[PDB]
Amino acid sequence: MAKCPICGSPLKWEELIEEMLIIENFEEIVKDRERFLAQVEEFVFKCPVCGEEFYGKTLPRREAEKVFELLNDFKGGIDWENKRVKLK
Ligand SMILES: [Zn+2]
Repeated sequence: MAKCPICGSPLKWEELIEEMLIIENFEEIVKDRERFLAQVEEFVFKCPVCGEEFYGKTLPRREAEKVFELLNDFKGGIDWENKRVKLK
């Protein structure tokens, strides 16, 4: 689970992958954990609760280990044609 550093409202990790699955380079980033964690810290995200932008470099050190879990737990409930992402 992700939290906003401006308002402090709950965010889902399944919504971030589903909204960012519109890029063709994403199929190459999903195979390497070192490129996915470095891209989240360098890129900024928008909050639908407050409206202000938050960076992946200002997030906690325990949530960064949760990103390794989506990359490692591949094949099962992830479809490219139907655009469905599952997190365990
Ligand atoms: Zn917010």
